[PDB]
Amino acid sequence: GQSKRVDFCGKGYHLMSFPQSAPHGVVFLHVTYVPAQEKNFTTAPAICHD
Amino acid sequence: PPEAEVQIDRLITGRLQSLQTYVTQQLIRAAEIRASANLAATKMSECVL
Ligand SMILES: *[C@@H]1O[C@H](CO)[C@@H](O)[C@H](O)[C@H]1NC(C)=O
Repeated sequence: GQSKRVDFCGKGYHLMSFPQSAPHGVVFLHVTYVPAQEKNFTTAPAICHD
Repeated sequence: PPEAEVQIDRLITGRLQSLQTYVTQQLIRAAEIRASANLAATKMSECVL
């Protein structure tokens, strides 16, 4: 599946995971999406038309 | 010495049992606290972040 829980399946936004076995345990590989470059824009709650 | 040693072993065994009992209870309580801490950490991530 795909989790929406914060930090449950790794940092960033979760996309998918893959298990790998290990002695006495399990290792998960968690694939996530992380925002990168960003820009500063002006904003507003609403646009007034007519 | 001979007689004192007998009386002392009775006290040592008893004293040691008291310490073992203490430690066992601390291990059990620590486990309960750990569960609470894990829950608190989950809430921090899902409720605060
Ligand atoms: C956005 O504005 C802040 C405040 O002036 C500034 O410190 C920051 O470097 C700017 N940056 C971006 C989008 O990288």
